[PDB]
Amino acid sequence: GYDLSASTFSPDGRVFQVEYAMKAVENSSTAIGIRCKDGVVFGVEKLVLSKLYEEGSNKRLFNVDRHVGMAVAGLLADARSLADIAREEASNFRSNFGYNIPLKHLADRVAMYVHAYTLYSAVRPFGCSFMLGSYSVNDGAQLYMIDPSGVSYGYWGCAIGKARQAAKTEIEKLQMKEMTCRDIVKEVAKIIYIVHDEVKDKAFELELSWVGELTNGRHEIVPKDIREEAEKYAKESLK
Amino acid sequence: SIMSYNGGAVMAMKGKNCVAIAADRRFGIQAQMVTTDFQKIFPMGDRLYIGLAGLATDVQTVAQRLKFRLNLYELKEGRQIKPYTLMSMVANLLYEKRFGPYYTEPVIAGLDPKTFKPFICSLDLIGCPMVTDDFVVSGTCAEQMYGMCESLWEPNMDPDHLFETISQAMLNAVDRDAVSGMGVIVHIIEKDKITTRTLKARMD
Amino acid sequence: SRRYDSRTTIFSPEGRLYQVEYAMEAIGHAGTCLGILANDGVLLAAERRNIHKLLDEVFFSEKIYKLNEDMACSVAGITSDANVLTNELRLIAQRYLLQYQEPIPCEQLVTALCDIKQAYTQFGGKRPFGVSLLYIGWDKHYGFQLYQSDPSGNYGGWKATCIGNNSAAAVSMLKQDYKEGEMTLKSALALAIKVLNKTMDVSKLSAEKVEIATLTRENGKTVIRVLKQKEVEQLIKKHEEEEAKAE
Amino acid sequence: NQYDNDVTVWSPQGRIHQIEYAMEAVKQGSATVGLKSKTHAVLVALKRAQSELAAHQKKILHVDNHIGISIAGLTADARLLCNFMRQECLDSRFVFDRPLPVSRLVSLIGSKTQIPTQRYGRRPYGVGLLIAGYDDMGPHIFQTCPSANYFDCRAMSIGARSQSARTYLERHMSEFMECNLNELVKHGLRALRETLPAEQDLTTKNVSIGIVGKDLEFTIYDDDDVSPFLEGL
Amino acid sequence: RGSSAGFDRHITIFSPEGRLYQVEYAFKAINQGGLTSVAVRGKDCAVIVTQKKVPDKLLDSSTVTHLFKITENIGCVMTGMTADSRSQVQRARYEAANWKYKYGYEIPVDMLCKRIADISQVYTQNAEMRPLGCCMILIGIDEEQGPQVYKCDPAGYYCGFKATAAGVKQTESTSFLEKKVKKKFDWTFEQTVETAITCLSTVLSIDFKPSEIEVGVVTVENPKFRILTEAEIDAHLVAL
Amino acid sequence: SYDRAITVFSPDGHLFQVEYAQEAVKKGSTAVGVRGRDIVVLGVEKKSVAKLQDERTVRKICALDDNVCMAFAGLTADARIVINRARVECQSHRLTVEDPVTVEYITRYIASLKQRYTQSNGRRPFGISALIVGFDFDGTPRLYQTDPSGTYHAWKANAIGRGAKSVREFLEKNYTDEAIETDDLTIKLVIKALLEVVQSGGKNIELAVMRRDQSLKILNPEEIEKYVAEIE
Amino acid sequence: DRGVNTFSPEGRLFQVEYAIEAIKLGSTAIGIQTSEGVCLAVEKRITSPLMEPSSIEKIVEIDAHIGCAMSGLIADAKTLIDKARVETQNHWFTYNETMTVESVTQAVSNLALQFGEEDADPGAMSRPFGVALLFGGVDEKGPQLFHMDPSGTFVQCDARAIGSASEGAQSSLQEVYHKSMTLKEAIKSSLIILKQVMEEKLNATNIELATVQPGQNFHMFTKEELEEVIKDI
Amino acid sequence: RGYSFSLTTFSPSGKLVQIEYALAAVAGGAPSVGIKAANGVVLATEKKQKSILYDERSVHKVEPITKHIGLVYSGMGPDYRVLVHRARKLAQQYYLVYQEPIPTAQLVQRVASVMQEYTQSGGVRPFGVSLLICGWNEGRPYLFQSDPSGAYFAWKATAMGKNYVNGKTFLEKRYNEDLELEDAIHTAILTLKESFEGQMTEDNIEVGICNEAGFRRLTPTEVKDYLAA
Repeated sequence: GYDLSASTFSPDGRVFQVEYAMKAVENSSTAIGIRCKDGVVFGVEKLVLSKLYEEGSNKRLFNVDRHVGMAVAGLLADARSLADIAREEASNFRSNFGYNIPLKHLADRVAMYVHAYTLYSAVRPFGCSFMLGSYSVNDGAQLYMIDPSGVSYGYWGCAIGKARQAAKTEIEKLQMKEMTCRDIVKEVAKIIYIVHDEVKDKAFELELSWVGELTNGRHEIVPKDIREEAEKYAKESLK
Repeated sequence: SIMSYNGGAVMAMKGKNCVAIAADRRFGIQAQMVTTDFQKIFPMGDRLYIGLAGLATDVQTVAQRLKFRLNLYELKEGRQIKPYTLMSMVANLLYEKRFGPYYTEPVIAGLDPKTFKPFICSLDLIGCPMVTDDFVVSGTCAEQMYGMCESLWEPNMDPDHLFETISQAMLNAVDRDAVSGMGVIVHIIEKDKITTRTLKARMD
Repeated sequence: SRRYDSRTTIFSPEGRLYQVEYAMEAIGHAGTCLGILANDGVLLAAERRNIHKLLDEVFFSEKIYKLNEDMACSVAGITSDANVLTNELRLIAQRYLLQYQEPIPCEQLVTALCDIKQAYTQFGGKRPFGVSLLYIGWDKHYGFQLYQSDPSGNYGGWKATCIGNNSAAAVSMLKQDYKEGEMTLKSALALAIKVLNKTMDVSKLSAEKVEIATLTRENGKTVIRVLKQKEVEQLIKKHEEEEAKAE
Repeated sequence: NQYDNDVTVWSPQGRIHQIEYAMEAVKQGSATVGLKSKTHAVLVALKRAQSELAAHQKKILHVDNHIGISIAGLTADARLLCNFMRQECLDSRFVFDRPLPVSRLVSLIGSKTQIPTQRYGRRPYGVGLLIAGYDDMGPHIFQTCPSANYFDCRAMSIGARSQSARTYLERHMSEFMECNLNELVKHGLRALRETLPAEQDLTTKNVSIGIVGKDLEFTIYDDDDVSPFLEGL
Repeated sequence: RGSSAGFDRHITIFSPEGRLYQVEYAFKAINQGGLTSVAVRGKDCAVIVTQKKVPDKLLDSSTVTHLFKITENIGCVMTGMTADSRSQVQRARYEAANWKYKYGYEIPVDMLCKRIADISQVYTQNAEMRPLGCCMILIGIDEEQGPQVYKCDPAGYYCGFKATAAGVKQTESTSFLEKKVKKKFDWTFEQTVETAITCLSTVLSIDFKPSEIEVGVVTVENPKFRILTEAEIDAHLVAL
Repeated sequence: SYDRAITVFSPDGHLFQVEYAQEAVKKGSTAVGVRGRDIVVLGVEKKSVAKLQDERTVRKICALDDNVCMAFAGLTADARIVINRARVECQSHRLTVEDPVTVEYITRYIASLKQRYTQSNGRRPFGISALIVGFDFDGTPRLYQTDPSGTYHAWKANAIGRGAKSVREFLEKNYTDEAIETDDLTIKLVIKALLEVVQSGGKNIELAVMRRDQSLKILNPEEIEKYVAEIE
Repeated sequence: DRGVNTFSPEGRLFQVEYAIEAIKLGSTAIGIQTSEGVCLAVEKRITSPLMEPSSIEKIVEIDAHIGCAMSGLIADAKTLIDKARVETQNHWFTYNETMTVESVTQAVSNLALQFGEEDADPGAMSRPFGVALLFGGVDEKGPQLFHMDPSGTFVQCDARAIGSASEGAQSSLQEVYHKSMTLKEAIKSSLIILKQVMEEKLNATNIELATVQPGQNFHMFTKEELEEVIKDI
Repeated sequence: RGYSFSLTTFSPSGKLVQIEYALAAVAGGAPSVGIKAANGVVLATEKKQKSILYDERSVHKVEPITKHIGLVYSGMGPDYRVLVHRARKLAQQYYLVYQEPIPTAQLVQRVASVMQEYTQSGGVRPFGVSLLICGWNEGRPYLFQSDPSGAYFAWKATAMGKNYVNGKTFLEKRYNEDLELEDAIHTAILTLKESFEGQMTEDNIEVGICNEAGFRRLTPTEVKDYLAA
């Protein structure tokens, strides 16, 4: 009975309620994010369950500040909760220090909020991983990813979701360090379609959002003129 | 001046191996007396008395708050209190309500319960302790009995000289104060006995 | 968390409080403590437990803990929980004196501790105090009194009672050699040593294994006086010899 | 066995049974149907026969003058959730003097509904809501679940046997955005009728209709008011 | 051997042999990261050396670190659960700044390990919370006492060390490195870095690259905590 | 603050802690109250006298006010909390109404307090029942009974405690207008009901009678043997 | 083993599911709404002959125009029917109008499901209420009658029986009720159905009857008034 | 949010088993010996570190509370320190009120009242620490033991830790009531020798004495002088 609480280690030193909560992320569809020379491009394989949902429901790409975006994967109600936490931390930073929050600090303030629910029996861990991404002129492009345990690492590319391992091999053969943001979007859409299973989970709507030098460091959804010119590019190499 | 509402005058004097404490007996309103038997000297030990002047509601309250804390002390510590330690107990009690103070300036007078070393002390209304070896005064006629005890006090007095000194310094002070008087009670605290004499005073 | 909780303040399906009844058995293996009411006083006769050779003699008693100018107690059970209770009775005894300028009547002091003890058996989810404890005292309204207070929070006034180990055998001996309205103090000291022989399994008494306190009135002032070692050794020898003159 | 009593306990499959059991509470309530055109947003609900003598329920609630909800699940958790929604719509008109947008109300629900799904000794809100609205962005059919995420729907039905309605709605959703008002409501009535036993039909006594529109505040329609809508079905 | 009765398995209450069965599992949680940290103090220096396993090619290796800067003069290395690691670092950084605000001088390594261990004791005595599955090793230069290497653990025990290891190969690298606390002083100068690296190199059998470890130093000539660059580590790794 | 639901429902709709608090009432000493025309008589059954009680302070008939007095059965320590909180409410009611309480008012206060610990967090129910007797300002005698559930009823005669299933079967066949006529014959109706339950017999009961103004007085031990000899 | 706020796998929220089974042990109460008034009739269930039956107050005044009928755990009702009485007086204080029968039922049923054991209040309900309540009165909409199951589900009924014999008296209410019967014919119909379902012999001591007319206020029948009705049955 | 229920409850035999199990934590700890002489109290414990790498001059097991009260433990290291910093705080809260150094009995009554509270408060285990507390007040030496229940006992001499029952029998032979302090330090060291398992040096133990000059623990230069005899 070593797995009913987050305030309980296993006899081999594991907190299973944390490790069960990251099975919930592994049951969610794959969201990837690639840090390049000009910025960060997110991409979510958003599984649309019913035909009755409007195109844009259950949105997985969040704006947590005007320069920071958030791609989530996992239990979506927990993800919208942490998006509000990351918005409050980015708000309180500007109200106390007067400038846009660095992505290093914002990722660490939110990961220590996630970590705070891995310690007690009064709460459960969050059932979501989520990537953060921003661009500054001074700080450059940055991509951090926070696990349900509360650990935050910087990435050149992260691939949370079901096809986590299969998407990491596609990001690893990409050489993102020299490529620009309009070239990464054509590649993120390739990686999303190649890891999507056209047998198990049927319908899916691609969601793409960058933040980079071409937006003067603003995070926004990729426009449909550039989005459709990458979905057409992705199907042409899917053969 | 709110401590002149009820009046009052308490004085404690040190002798050789004995102390004396004395107070007036008048309870009053701004100029009106009600009783001539008001207690202002309270037995805080076997041979250790506190004397309180000032506002008469605080003369009664602080003596009851101190009897509260001292009986807790004497049960828990299993011994009688030393007169220096009662001084710090009163100084904590008066300072704990500093903003909005107890309007009393108490004097304590007693003997060390294992040395018989004489001890007199005086405190301000917010608990600033004054240990002297000559005399301590407190009350409405402070200046009357500062200068009265600056002349009559001699070092190393016998208990009979100490009674004739503190009683000639109380009588000549409260007969020069309007709101103090109606009698003087004197306690001579020695090692073998406590002698208590009320004495003939002017009843005006 | 509901898993880790033990539910200390619930009822048994027979209508019992387990943690109270389990605290009652902590006392039946504690030091034997008895109290006898006389016409001029009440006594306490606690069998001393800490009787090791290398113990010092610091503070006045081992299990008496005088509460007031006019009343003292005596505890048996958890030693540590008794110290928390006896600080609390001294606060209640001095809050009555602060509020009324009269000493606390002895039934009103026992009632107020028994409300604190009952409150840990009904709400809060804590364990009860595993301390049953006797009370001797004087007051204006009924004079000399003797009380007992179980961990349940109920109390009773007694003429002779006993708590601790072998209390049931000690009570039955107090049912027969106690006479109501006829016990002097010196007759009750001899009854205390008589009970502390057939309820202590050792061969005899030595006065390092007992502690006796008497409460009397002397010129309008209650005196509470723990008997010294020679005062009890004379009472042991007055019973160790008189038992030879009865067989 | 031991993973279903608490909401702070994940199962070994990355799954919270106490949340999924509260979603079972809304799949065994009563069928309610919500749908929208390019002009209106219609909530149709079955006022369920508790007995043969009960004025059945009320299952469509006024929230604002531009937002109304429909209830599936525990009715006392619903109006506890609706009194939050009514206060949150009065909060905006007191502060901003404008109608609170429909997508922002449901985002306040899902952040208020997520909080008991993560703390010990608290249960999920065992209620599903279909939310009709008319913001400045048009009509809206937000569905919310006890698993506190929410769904912007073109049309949606929740409750007992509501998959038969979603079977109906997903067939005729291709023509909802070019309907009249009376045509759009009748699609919701034919969807609501699909959730009925074969011995039962849509009377005027067991059907409520809630409509919100451009030049129309949110209105519920009682027993005598659903008779112009049932006149073609 | 070890008895158990009740909820000794789940909350920090006592075993029937009085063991705190739950606190002993947080020490197993330190080995879960798979890493080993070595700390050693010289005569004018104190060095921390830990493994740097960037297992993914896509990690930004500038962020994969276990060395942390608590104050300008106190450095840290962490071993264990990486999220519990970062929480104790922020609590150490916070407790070290209240010292400067309340007392006006820089906190010793003496009293920063003592305060962090007093926090960790509260986790071992309250049932509502687990211990942190991580251990902190702090280094620094005191004014009178010189170089200090102090390690606190999940139990709340914070003793001082001439040389410490932590993590997986902790026993293999304490039994090794206690043999170099033999005849004089483990070469107590700036090449106690070489003592720290060859200790970690032996128990791992790795013979590290320039960027497979990370080294943190303090000195008396430089009391500020510095993280060595990979060009500075390869100046030491090529010397052995 | 210990906030945990102690009294919860069970299958078949039972509150176990309320049912188990009523088993604590049935393990207590038997209390009997009957209601006459201008007299109310409470009597409790002392199980053991032991010749060492100071019996003044284990009396189970208390006095809530000058016009209201109650007798309990069950956990004696739980009663003393209920007796004292009823005495505070009887004084607050003189403060705000300028009238003594009615007997049904303090019965509602005791019952709603007993209901409150069956439904509040972190509390067990009171393990007592309470036979409350009194007189109105009109002079009508009253007799009430509260349960640990918080339910209260008025009674012509009632019995709580151990053996109360047999004492109430006795009183339902012997309570008439003729036995409730004389004030002394009403007192022997409690003593006849108690002696069916006292398994040792004799003068080992306690009994208190309250008539109108010139109020409540508990009867002495030799004043109770005068009635027991008049029923021998 | 499980908390009070725990859903069944069927989504039923266990403690409420068991508080409904507590009502089936309480005595039978009948309400009938006619157009000329409502009537509330309850079995008293006399346990002992020594019990004075004037203290079994299973019908209470809420206001002058609303009376309530209870069944189940009568002690649990006294906190609900006191919150009912204070809410009508707070409505009269603020608005100088009598509160409607629906909104008193709506306010009381908001207290159902307001229980819990995780900081719900410093003093909060540990458990749901083990009562069903039949509110009945005359408002500006006329005579109305409401039911108040412990789930907080409140419903307007034309005729509703609650208690130990409800399933069987609700079968008798559906046969004899019609939408134009008189209050005299409803008082008489509420006693033939109490005759079928009571265990003891039905007299004017073991029943309790009260009506609310549009003209007169709430009133409860006396001993002399009930004797006329029982002879008619 | 913190558990509000007692983790220590009564067993059906009438025992508080979490206290009885915290005594087992004490009886597994390092041996600590206290001896009250006629002019001083000596507190000695086994300060035996696990390896050579541990700095012996870093942490201390004999800790001063005031200038005149020191104490030592057997049991758990970290539970001692939360209890020894509150003891230092209770000693100064007395001194702010009374301006007198706290009596040794009064400090032990305040420390043990804390230790009682974590046997009854919600969501906490007891301390796994016994305390030998020494002090010099009113010309008299004092030695107290504070058990994990919260019970205190004044001892002429006693011992805790591993082999405490064997060690306390050794105290009952070699304890004179009229010893001096310098003759009690040797008999305290010999009790730590009756179960040591090794060769004890100036760094393997820790000695603290309390005479009328106050409390101080002995320097390791001073420990070596007493080990020569």
